[PDB]
Amino acid sequence: LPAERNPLYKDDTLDHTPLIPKCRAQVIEFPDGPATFVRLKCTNPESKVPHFLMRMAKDSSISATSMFRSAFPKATQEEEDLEMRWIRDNLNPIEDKRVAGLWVPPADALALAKDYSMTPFINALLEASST
Repeated sequence: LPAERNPLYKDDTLDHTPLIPKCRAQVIEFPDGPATFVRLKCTNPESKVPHFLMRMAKDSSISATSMFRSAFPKATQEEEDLEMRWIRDNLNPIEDKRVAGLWVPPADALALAKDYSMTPFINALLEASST
């Protein structure tokens, strides 16, 4: 697992609460029906490259793929697949063929957030309302 992690997650001390509001809800129409997502724009303060972390409204599946691509910006395609396939072999990801990436329940998301030094951003995501 990379350790060149994004400087926005330097301090893991931060109180999660100020980040709750800048989460935004967005509905996307799928063939099986509309689905609600909660996003939180996270910006690399040095490169100023932004990324969303997203959470499905129903059952709170958080995209582990987006967490990873936000935590370690200089990651490689192989660095992704190692930590990705490590989640299939060590965590309980969901199986949703209609979305891209790997999505995990809140237990697995709060774990990876300690791995990634970004739990302040994930409780914010898990605690924001989809109205």
